[PDB]
Order: sequence, then C-alpha cells, then structure tokens
Amino acid sequence: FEYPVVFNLVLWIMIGLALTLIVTCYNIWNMDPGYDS
Amino acid sequence: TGLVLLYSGVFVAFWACLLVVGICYTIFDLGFRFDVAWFLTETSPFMWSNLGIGLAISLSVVGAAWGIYITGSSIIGGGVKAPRIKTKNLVSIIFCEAVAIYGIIMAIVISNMAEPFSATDPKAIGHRNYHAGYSMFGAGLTVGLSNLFCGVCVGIVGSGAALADAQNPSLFVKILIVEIFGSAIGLFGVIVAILQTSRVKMGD
Amino acid sequence: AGFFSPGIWMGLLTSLFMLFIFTYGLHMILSLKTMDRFD
Amino acid sequence: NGPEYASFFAVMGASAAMVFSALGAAYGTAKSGTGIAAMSVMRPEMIMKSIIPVVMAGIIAIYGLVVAVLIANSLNDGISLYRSFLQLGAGLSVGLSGLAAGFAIGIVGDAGVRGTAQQPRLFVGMILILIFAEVLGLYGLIVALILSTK
Amino acid sequence: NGPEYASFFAVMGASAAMVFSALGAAYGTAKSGTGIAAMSVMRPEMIMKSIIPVVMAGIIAIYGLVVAVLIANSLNDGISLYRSFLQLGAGLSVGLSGLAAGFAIGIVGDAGVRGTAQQPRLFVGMILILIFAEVLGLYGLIVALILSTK
Amino acid sequence: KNGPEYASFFAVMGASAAMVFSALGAAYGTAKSGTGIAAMSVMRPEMIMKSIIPVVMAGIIAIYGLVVAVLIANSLNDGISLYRSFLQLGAGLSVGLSGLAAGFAIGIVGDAGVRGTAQQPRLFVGMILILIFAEVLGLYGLIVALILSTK
Amino acid sequence: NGPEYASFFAVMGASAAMVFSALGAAYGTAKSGTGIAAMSVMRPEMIMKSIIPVVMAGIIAIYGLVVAVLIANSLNDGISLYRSFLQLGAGLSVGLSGLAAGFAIGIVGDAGVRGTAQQPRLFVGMILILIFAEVLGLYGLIVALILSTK
Amino acid sequence: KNGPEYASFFAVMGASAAMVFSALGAAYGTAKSGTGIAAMSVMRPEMIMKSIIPVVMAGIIAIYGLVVAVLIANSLNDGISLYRSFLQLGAGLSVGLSGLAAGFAIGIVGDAGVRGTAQQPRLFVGMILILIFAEVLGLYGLIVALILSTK
Amino acid sequence: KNGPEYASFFAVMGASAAMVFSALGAAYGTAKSGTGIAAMSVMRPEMIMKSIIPVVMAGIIAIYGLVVAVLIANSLNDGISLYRSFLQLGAGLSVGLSGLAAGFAIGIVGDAGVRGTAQQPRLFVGMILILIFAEVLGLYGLIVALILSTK
Amino acid sequence: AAGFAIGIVGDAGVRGTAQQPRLFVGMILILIFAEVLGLYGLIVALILSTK
Amino acid sequence: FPELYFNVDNGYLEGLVRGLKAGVLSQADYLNLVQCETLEDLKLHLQSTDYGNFLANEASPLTVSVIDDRLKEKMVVEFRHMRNHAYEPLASFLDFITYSYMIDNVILLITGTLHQRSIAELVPKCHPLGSFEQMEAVNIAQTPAELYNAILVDTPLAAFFQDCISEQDLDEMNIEIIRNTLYKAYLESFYKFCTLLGGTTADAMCPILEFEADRRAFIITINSFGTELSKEDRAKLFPHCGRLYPEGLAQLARADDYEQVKNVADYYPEYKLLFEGAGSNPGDKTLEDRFFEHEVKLNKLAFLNQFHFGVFYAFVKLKEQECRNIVWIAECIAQRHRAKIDNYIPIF
Amino acid sequence: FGDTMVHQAIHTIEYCLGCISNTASYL
Ligand SMILES: CCCCCCCC/C=C\CCCCCCCC(=O)O
Repeated sequence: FEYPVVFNLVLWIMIGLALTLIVTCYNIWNMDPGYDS
Repeated sequence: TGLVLLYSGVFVAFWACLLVVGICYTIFDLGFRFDVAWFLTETSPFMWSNLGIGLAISLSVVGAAWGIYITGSSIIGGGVKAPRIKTKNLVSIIFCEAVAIYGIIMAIVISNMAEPFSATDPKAIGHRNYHAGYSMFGAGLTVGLSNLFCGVCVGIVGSGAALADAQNPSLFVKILIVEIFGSAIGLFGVIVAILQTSRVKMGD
Repeated sequence: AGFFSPGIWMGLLTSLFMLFIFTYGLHMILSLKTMDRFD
Repeated sequence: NGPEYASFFAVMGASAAMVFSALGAAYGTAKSGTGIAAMSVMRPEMIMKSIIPVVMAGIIAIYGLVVAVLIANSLNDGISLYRSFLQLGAGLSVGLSGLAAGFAIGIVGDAGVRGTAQQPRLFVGMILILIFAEVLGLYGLIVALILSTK
Repeated sequence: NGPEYASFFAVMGASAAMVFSALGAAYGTAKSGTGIAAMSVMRPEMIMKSIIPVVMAGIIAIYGLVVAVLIANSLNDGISLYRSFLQLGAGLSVGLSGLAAGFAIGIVGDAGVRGTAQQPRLFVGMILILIFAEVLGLYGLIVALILSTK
Repeated sequence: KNGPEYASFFAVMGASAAMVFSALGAAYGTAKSGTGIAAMSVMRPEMIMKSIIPVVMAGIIAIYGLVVAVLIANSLNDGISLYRSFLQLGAGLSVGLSGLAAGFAIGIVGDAGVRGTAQQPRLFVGMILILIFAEVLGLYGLIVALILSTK
Repeated sequence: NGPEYASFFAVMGASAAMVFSALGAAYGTAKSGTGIAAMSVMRPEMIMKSIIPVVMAGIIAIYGLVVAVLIANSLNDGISLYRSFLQLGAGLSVGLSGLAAGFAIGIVGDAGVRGTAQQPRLFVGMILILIFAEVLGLYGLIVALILSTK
Repeated sequence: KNGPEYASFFAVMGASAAMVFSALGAAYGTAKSGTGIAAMSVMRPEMIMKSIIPVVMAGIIAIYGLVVAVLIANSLNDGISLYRSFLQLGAGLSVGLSGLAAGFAIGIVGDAGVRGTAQQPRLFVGMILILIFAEVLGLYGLIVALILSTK
Repeated sequence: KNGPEYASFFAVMGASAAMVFSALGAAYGTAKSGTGIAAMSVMRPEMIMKSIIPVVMAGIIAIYGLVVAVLIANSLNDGISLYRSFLQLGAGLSVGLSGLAAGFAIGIVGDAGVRGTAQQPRLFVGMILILIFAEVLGLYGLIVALILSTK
Repeated sequence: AAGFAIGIVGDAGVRGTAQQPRLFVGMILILIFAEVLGLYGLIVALILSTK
Repeated sequence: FPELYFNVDNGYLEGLVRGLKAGVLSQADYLNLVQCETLEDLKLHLQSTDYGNFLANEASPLTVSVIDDRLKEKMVVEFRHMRNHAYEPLASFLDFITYSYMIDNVILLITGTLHQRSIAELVPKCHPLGSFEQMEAVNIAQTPAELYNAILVDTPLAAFFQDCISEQDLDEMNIEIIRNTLYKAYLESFYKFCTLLGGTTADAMCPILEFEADRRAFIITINSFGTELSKEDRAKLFPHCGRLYPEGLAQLARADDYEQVKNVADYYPEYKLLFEGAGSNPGDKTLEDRFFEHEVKLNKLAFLNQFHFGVFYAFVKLKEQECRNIVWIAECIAQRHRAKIDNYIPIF
Repeated sequence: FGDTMVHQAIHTIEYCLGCISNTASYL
C-alpha cells in the first residue's frame, strides 16, 4: 500500500546520489594539473 | 560549457526516458493508468492559485531587477568620462521599475480573489471552483513572464541609450521612443491578466 | 498502486519547481570569479 | 456540459498566446533597438526613420493580445473538452509563431540599420524583408482565429 | 463516435504545422537577412535581385499555412482516433520538413549572397541550390496533403 | 476543520524558500560588490567606508526574507488547512525570488558603481539612487508576502 | 481488427520517414552549399559540375518520400497492431539512415568541392565517394520496402 | 498520534542537509580564500596570522550547521508525526543552503580582500567589515532553523 | 517489530555512500596536493618530507568515512525498522558528502600552500593552520554521523 | 576514487622524477595513501558480505 | 541570447572604453592641428581635447621625439587601467592584444642576446604594453639564447614557440623570418580564440582578423622580390587565417612580379579598389596609405556592434592611429614641410 | 616542552591508526 512512497524514496535518492557521483567524478576526471615538471 | 552540459544532459535523459515510458503505456494496454483527469482534478485548486499569486510578483521583479543592472552598469560605465548622463538617464531605470509596479498591483488583485472552502471531493469542488484554480495560475504566468520579458527589453535598449547619450546629448530623446514600445508589452500582460480573472469567483 | 498519489505529486511539483529557482541562483553564484591583478 | 478539468487548457491557450508573443515582441524591440542606439552616433538623420523595425515587432504583441481577448472572453465555466483544445491549439499557433516572427524581425532589423548607416540604399530593401518577417506572425493570427472560432 | 481527447492531437497537428514552418521560415529570413546587409555596403546594385532567399523562405510559411487551415476546417467534435492521428501526423510532416527546409534555405541563402557580391556568375547557381533546398518543404507538403484527405 | 497529514509541507517549504533565496541573493550582493571594493582600494583608499553601502543594502535583502521566515514559522501548527499552508508557500516565493533578483541587481550595480565612484566622485550620488530603486524590489516582494501570510 | 491506438505508430512511420530524411537532405544541401560559394570566387567554371552533391542529397529526400506515400496508402481505419508496427519501423529505418546519409554527403561534399577548386583531378574521385555516401540511404530504402510489404 | 512508517525520512534528511550544505559552504570559504593567503604570503608575510580571519569566519559557518544538526538529532523518535519531521526538514535546508550562500560570500570577499590588503593595508578594516556582513547570512539561517526546531 | 522487506536498502546506501564519497574527497585531497608536491620538488628537494602533511590530512578523511561505514554495517539486520534504516542513511550522507567537502577543501589549499612554501618557508606554519580548519569539516560530519547511528 | 588518485599523482610524479631523482622516495609515499582508498573499500565490502 | 548576459562582468568596461572613444580627435580637431606653425602652438591646441596638459613639465625646447613617447605613454595607462578590471572572459582577451607587442619585444631581446648584451637594452627600449616586469628569470638571462630559450617558455608566448626550434633561432634563421613566423602562429591562435567566443564578438572581430591576415599576405609577397628568400619561405610566412587562404595564398607563392599580385587581388572585389594607390603617379597615397584606411574602417564598424569584446581591440588600434597622426602632424610642422600634412588618416 | 608535544604526537597517531591500515594492507 505504500508503493507511492517507496518508489520515490528510491528514485529521487538514487538519481540524486548518481548526479552527485557524476558531478564529482567529472571534476576529478579532469582537474588541470601543473604537469610540465 | 561545463555546467550547461549538466542541464543539457538532464533535459535529454529526462525526456528520453519519457519517450520509452510513453511507448510502454500505450503498447500494453495501460493508457487508462495515465489519467490527466486525475492529475488536474485530485491535487488542489490552491496549488495552482497560490503559485500564480507568487509567480505574479516574483517573476515580474526578476525582469525588473534584470533590466536595472543591464543599464545601471552602462550608467556608471559611460558616466566616468561623461557625468551628465546620471540625472537624464534615470528614466530608463523607472521604465524597468514600472514593470515591478504592474507586478505588485496585479499581485494584490489576484490575491484578493482567493477564498477557502470546505469541500474535498472533485465533484463537490465544482467546475466553478477548479476553474478558479487554473485562472489564477494562468493570470500569474501572463503577468509574470510578460513583465520579465519586457523588463529585459527596456533594460537592453536602456543600456544602448545610456551609451549613445555619452557620445551625443541630443540623441537620448529620440531613442526614448523605443523604450515606450518596449514598456507597452508590460501593459499588454496586465490587460490579459485582468481579463482571465474578471469573471472568476473562488469560494464556497 | 499509484506511482504518484496526489500528495507526493503536489510536493514534487512544488519542489522540482523551486529546484529550478535554486539551480538558477546557484549558477549565477558559481560564475562571479575574482580579478587576477590589482592597481 | 464539460468536465471540471476542461477549463485548464483554455487558460493555457490564453496565456501562451500572450506569453510567447511577449517574448517575440521583447526580442524584436531589444535586438533591433540595440542597433538603433548604435547607429545613431555616426548618423543621427535616420534616428526617426529606422524606428519602424521596432514597431513591426510591436504588432507581433497586438497579434497575441487579440487572440488573448478572444479566448479569455469565450472562456466560461463548463466548456467542452473539444472547445478547450481548440483554444489551446489557437494560442500555441500564434504565440510560438509570433516568437518566430519576433526573432526574424530582431535579427534582420539589427543588421538592416547597420547597413543603412553605412549605405542608405539598403532602406528600400530593409523594409521589404521586415514585411516578410512580420507576415510569419500574421499567418499565426489567422490560424488562431480559424481554430478558436469553431 | 470517438473519445473526447481525440481532438487534442488534431489541434496539435494544426499548431505544429504552423509554428515549425514558421520557425523554419524565420531562420530562412533572419540568416539570409544578415547576408543582405553585409554585401550591400559594397554592391548597392544587387539588393533587389538578392532578396530571393527571403522570398523562397516565405513559401515555406505558406506551405505550413495551407495544411494548418486544411486541418482546422476538417475538425469536428467527436472525431475518431484514427482520423485524429492523420492530422497530427500531417502536422509534424509539413512542419518539421519545412523546418529543415527553413534551415537549408537560410544557410545557402546567407553564403550565396556573400558570394554574389564577390562574383556575379554565382547568381545563376545560387537559385539552383535554393530550389533544391525549397523542394524539401514541397515533399513534406504532398505527404501532408495525402494524410489530410484520408 | 482538520486538514490532511501532508498539509504542513508547503508552509515550511515556504519558510525555507523565504530564507534560502534571500540569502542566496544577499550572498551575491555581498561577494560581487565586495570584489569591487578590493579593486578600488589600491588606488583610492579614501572611499573605503563610503563604499560599504552596496553590501549594506544587500544586507537589507537578507532581513527582508528573515522577517517572512519568522512570520511563517510562528503561524505553523499541526493540522492546518491546505488553504493556509499554500498561502505561505506563495508568500515564500514572493519574497524569496524577489530577494534573489534584487540581490543580483545590487551586486552588479554595486560592483560597477564603486569602480566608477573611485574615478569620478560625481557618480556616488547617482549610484546610491540606482541601488535605491533596486532595493524597493525586495520591499515589493516583502509587502505582498505580508498580505499573503496574514491572510 | 486491431486496437484504436494502433494507427498512431503507423502515421508516426509516415512522418518520421519524411522529416528525418528531409533533415538529412537539408544538411547535405546546406553544408555543401557553402562549399560552392567558397569555390566560386576563384573557379567559376566548375559551378554546374558542382551541383551534383546537392543533387545527390536530393535523392535522399525522395527516398523518404516514396516510402511515406507507401505507408500513407496502406493506412486504414483499425489496422492490426502488427501491421502498424511494421510501418513504424519502416519509417525510422529510411529516415535515420537517410539522415546519416545526408550527413555523410554534406561533409565530403563540402571538403571535396573546396578540394577540387585547387585541383581538378579530385573531381572524379569526389563523385566516387559520394556514391558510397548515397547507398547508405539506398540500403535503408530497400529494408523499408520489405518491412512495408509485410 | 503515531505517525506513518516513512515519517522519519524527512527529519533525518534535515539532519544531514544541515551538515552537508554547511560543510560545502565552509569548504568553499576555506579553499577559495586559502588560495588568496598563499598568493599574499610571497610579498607581505607579516600579515599571515592576521589574514586567517576569512578562514575562521568560514569555520563559524560549519559550527552553525553542526549545532542545529544535533538539535534535530536530539528530537528524533520513531513514530513521530509527519508535521514534526517537515519542520526539521525545513529547518535543515534553511541553515545549510543559507550556510552554503554565506560560505560562498566569505570565499569571494576573503579571496579578493587579502590579495588587495597586501598592496594596501587600509583595506583590512574595510575587509573585515564586509566579512561580518557576509557571515550573518549564516546567522540569519541559524535563527530560523532554531525557531523551526523548538516547535 | 519486524520491518518491511525493503528496509535494509536505505541503510546499505548509507554504508556505501559513507565510503564512496569520503574516498572521493580523499581522492581530490591526495591528487590535487600530490601535483603540488612534484611541482615544488623540482627546485626544493629538501622540503619533500615536510610537504606530505596535506596528503595525510586527506587520508584522515578516508578513515572518517571508514569508521561509520563499519558502524552502519554492524547495526544491519534482517528486518530492521524503517526508522533505523533512515538513520543510517542520513548518517552516511552527512559524513560522505561532508568529507567530500573537506577533502575538496584540503586539496585546494594543500596544493596552493606547497606552491608558496617553495618561495617562502614562512607560509609553512600558516599552511598547516588553514589545513586544520579544512580537516575539522570532516570531523564535524563524523560526530553527527555517530549521533545518528547511536539511536 | 583510488584510481583517480594514482592516475594524477602517477602522472605528475614521474614528470618530476626524471628532472630530480630525490622525488622517488616521496612519490611512492603519496601512492601509499592513494591506494588505500581502494583498500578501505575492500574491508567494508568484506564486512558487508559476511552478513 | 548571448546579449542579456555580459553586463554582469563587462558592463562597466564597455561604457568606459566607449567613453574613451569620444575623445578620439574628429575631423574638426585635426583641422585645428594643421593650422599650427610651431610645436609650442601644437601644445596649446592639444589642450582643448582630452589630452590637455600632458606636455606641461618636459622642457622649453619641445622636440618631436618627446611628443611621441608621451602620446604613447598615455594610451598605455589607459589600457593598463582596463586590464586590471577584466575578470576572465576579457582578461585573457586583453592579454591576446599584448602578445603583438610581446613578440616585438622578444625579437628585440634575442638580438642583443646574440651580440652579448643584457638588461640595459630591455628597460628603455621595449613597448610598455607587452612588457617584462614580471617573470624575473627572463631579465637575469645573459646566456647566449640557448639557456634563455628554456627561460622563454616561462612566458605566455610559449604556445607560439612550438614551431620554433631553439637551435633554429641561433642565427640559422633570418631575424625577420622569426618575427613573421611568430606573428603567423599568433594570428591563428587569436582567430581560434575569438571563434570560441560566440555571438557578437565573432562577427565583429574575425572580419578585422581576415583583413589583417591579407595585409600580411600582400605586403610579404610584394616586399620579397629583390631578396633571396625562397617561395616556400614566404608560403609558410602566410597566415592561414583569412579570405585568401585556400586559393589566394597559392597564387601569391608563385608571383615574382607586382603585376601578378595585382590580378589575383582583382578576384576579391574588396581587396581590389585598394590596389589603386599607384605610386607611379608622383604624389598620391601609396599602397599602405590605402591599407591603413581600410584597417580603421573595419575598426570603426566594430563600434556599431554593441555587446561584444571587439570594442576593446578596435580601441587600441584607433588610439594607435592617433599617435601616428599627431606625430605625423608634428613632424611636418617641426620640419616646416607642410605640403603633405593632409596625408593623415581621418578616423572620426 | 613545546615542540616535543606536537611533533611526537604525529609519531604516535601515525603508528596508531597506521597499524590498522598496515594490518589491512596485508590483505
Ligand atoms: C538524498 C540526497 C542525495 C543528494 C545530495 C545532494 C547534495 C550534493 C552536493 C554537492 C556535491 C557537489 C560536489 C562537486 C564539487 C565541485 C568541484 C569544485 O567546486 O571545484
């Protein structure tokens, strides 16, 4: 009976957690080092 | 573009999956599960109304503040060499201050027509009362976004009139004609806003 | 069963509307970068 | 009569006829009026003759206002679902085509008053393109009146 | 008869036939209109001959206007679901192909009139490519007409 | 007389949006014009206490949203009607999005203004007047929030 | 007979066969059309010899046209859901392959016309590469035919 | 009286968002200003312990979020009503995102201030006055988070 | 007494996000500051054992996430209450994303600190002091993660 | 996360190792703290899998 | 769409650079300077315009050389005021304008380096717009340009030196070739950067950079007739940047005659009607007195575009035309040779 | 007494929490 609750408790957390995971992983994927030395 | 790639990615992935979710409701039999009737009727006629009252004042002063700093940076920028601008060209600021006035006047107009009721059923809450919800929403959008767009309009031409006035003082009176046509879009929104809510009546 | 029954479907339409306001206010803040040098 | 949720789409038809045509009229006046104040420094003679691209965008607003008054007065409690979709499809036909006529006037009217300040022979050609740019909005008007009045 | 919301797709056909043709014809008028002003500073003779990209882009708008009127006069309350998808499919057909023809006319119309200022021999070739970009809207017209009579 | 169990959500979200969006605009007003102070302070160090008036008027934007956030939080109660709570959501957006925009306009004009004042002091009596017009937009969202919340 | 929503996907097959092929033909015309103007300033003789890549993109447009009429003549009220899915996949198979073939024509048509402006020996090789770019739409055509016959 | 089974979600999300967004604000206040300290130090190394005021003013933003996060976690019980958890959700967002905004304004003024202070020592009395105004944005979010957590 | 069958999903996501995001913060703290070690050490090889303090302060952020990921993984049981699982989820986000903020702050000020230390060693007693205030942001998230997993 | 740390420090560290061999003691010391992020992820994956 | 932003960061600097445009001397101001008879009278006539009291403290004999550098020091402190306030869509753009002066300072620095002289050449004899008062390793370099090229990569011209072998500049390549190869790679890098910036600053700037490459294309292939540089040398001295790139650069590499660069200029109708300078006529505007007037015509049209960065680059190239004109006025007056005093460029 | 408190505290804790990470790295 709590199907509206449990569906969005998974969904908006998981795509809220994956959006944090892609934003971070992007920022660190390229980070502009000083690589000449 | 780094931050735009997020919004370009969210807008694609959201629709894209609407499409696959859209061709999987029809393809089984499950179009009865969609129910735009249950969306528009069950939720509230207070949500549509009080959003439109909030969007009337707030989206109008978004374009009113937007129109200021486009030309207010042009006032102080061109005014360093030519300080005669500052008193003559403040009428461009008032022409994007009137669009906030049109917002707040329509906001207290649309807020007065909201009245609480007791019914909770979509049949007990009649079609005179759900139309009261949607009309306050659409009036808030047509006075909120219209004052936003004409707020940018009189600000952009106000910035150009502030810079031609630095070169030649005799030009600003002629370019001021263009801001009158730009500010007429704001009054055009308030006309439709009071026509969508002229016949409406909320309450029970 | 109801993927969205009306109350979550009102709170989502309220939150995801003012999340468009918050990410708009954040996008303006994320670009107010400082100067390089002084005189 | 019609159902309770029927009146929603007619309000959106009255709104989007005015909202999107406001965006067309805003861009058609801002982008072109940027060019008016720009050319005025070197040639203040056409400063009253080149105000006609910003008034071709002004008629784009009054295209959207007429169909807004038409829909907001024909709107009533308990309209049928067939009538409300006609007024929703009326407002999307005029506002989003007036948005196109608003962009076409602004891009041409900005470029036209730069070339007119450099050579005055373009002025007989500039007003011809602004005719073709404005009738995009005029075609959106006559399809909105043939849809809402059924 | 059919369901009440069947008329929603039909007015979405009459709307999208107009705006997507108008958004294409706006791109045909605006992108070529910048090409008129850039060339006319040096060559004032080719302003009345060179307006043919903005006129051929205007035929895209009347391609959409025909189908938008033909769908709107075929509307009725209680049309069947099969009839409604025909006018919806005809609206996207003349619109988005007219939208694509609106992009192609604007691109080769812009680059064409910059070339005719540098060489008048290109004026015979420019109308040849502009015809080939214009028939894409015509191909969308004849399939929108074959969907609306059904 | 009693409402649904989720009725109190929209009012406290209007209590949050009244304070968050006002502080987001007040942060832009403090940071952008405060960046303009350091750029003018190197050459003209006389005007340093004179030029705090962009970041002070941006501070007024924050207390605009603070007033409505207190007024909504004192009107909260369990079992409130769905009408009353949605009034404070519309009151939260009316003072929140107004202070976000007016906090932006104080920031850009204040940043350009203290750089123009440092090169010609004639602009200082005009820059304050443009900031005066930009501040009333926060007051415009204020008094419509006072109407909606006390309704 | 079939369900009522069945004929939506078939007319979506008729629309997507046209508007995606027209989008491909518009890109092949526009991207190569700028190459004609960039060539014409120095070598005006190979103008009519260079209308071929915008002609080869024009066949991509009529590739989607013949299957759009083929779907629209096979339409009927209450067709089976199996038959309507066959025309939907027939429409996407010719349009999106025609969109890719029109993308392939416009790229090599741009560089090949600019490349043959410096050296006429490329022109026999350029029109050979354009053959391979065209048959991508021809492969999508013949599978759209055998999906529409069933 | 006994709330639903899912009612504890919003209150513990109020506890997490009060600490996460205030730490993300205090991180930007430390990182953006700390780059300004190192650029200052190579020319004027006398004012180093003098210049760690923008990095400790971002530290008060972190303890602003920490206080209300304990105040929310001390009020947690199972079976709380849906009204009471919605208060603590709106309490946590109004202090973290306001602490996020106040952490941004400290990061920009703290960066631009200590770089200009190395070229003009008169800026520091003006710099610390802007940093006061940027820090009360967190304090404005604090007192609304408290007034939502008492009731 | 016995919870629902889906209850252990949220507390497991608190155990993973306490370790994923804290290691992601310790990734940026090690990588951004480790670049500053190899850039500094080409001209000053003596300070290479003193300059590895910004990479070990980021290492503590990982152990801040490792502890509570153990704390959550020992409160787990088949059929825990939905109240208890939201606690462990809210505990895990309040230490992972806060450690993500503290790790991002350590990496920026650790990189910039060791660049200026190569030009003046007087920054070294100040670089650690800013690095302290960046490191307590992880500790603030830790002590609120413990009070959420205690209940 | 650990592969990001060994990727960046392993990139810039071997650039400075050629120009100066004194970094080799320090470079592998940073790579210790870079690798334990994956190692800390192991023992939480272990302690979740025994239950 | 790219126009309702760009007043956030660059609103103050657009009105400031347009306020400086109104002080550029007009046609009426140039007529007052022509009627002067002495450089002392030219100092009083310049007091009516924005320049006033800039030559107050110099001396009683006013030489023309002290008028020159005091004119150029005023536009430096006008430009250095603007570069201190641009945040980062425009600070990197303003840094690109100073690279044209950094190239002329670098090649001036490598010549004395080959001839064993140092810092005393640098401070008095370098352009203040692209200067070396930072990156102090380049000042302490007295090594013979091999241990100094490894210092020269510490300088924002390092991205242009990737076609410059360090041994090749050590007297194996001619010293003028090493300028025009540096200016070549500077021009495509400046053309690509203005193409990344979109909207109004892409069609108000690349029309100026198209003609600047074709000034570089035409003047190279005319002044390389008597000298022993091969056709493959001047083909690689052509910037791949403008209207003559796929077709005209091939024909300029084969010319060997002034008449053959003329007929390949007639293919372009804008670049013809500029080749009528006609120095065979005894007194007339020469080919580069016609290229300058087309240069300032494109810079004048940059001010008609409004929301764009090209207003800044046009302002420097028009303020440089002031210092060329007033010196040309003062050198016709001090030599008492005012029979060609009208051959200046009247921008406004 | 001042520096031997703070500097030797680094030697203790890097042995103390280091020994757990040393033990775990033998996996
Ligand atoms: C249940 C809620 C789940 C969602 C939580 C949302 C909170 C996410 C917070 C933002 C993390 C973004 C980290 C990006 C770092 C930016 C890099 C940088 O600034 O240099």
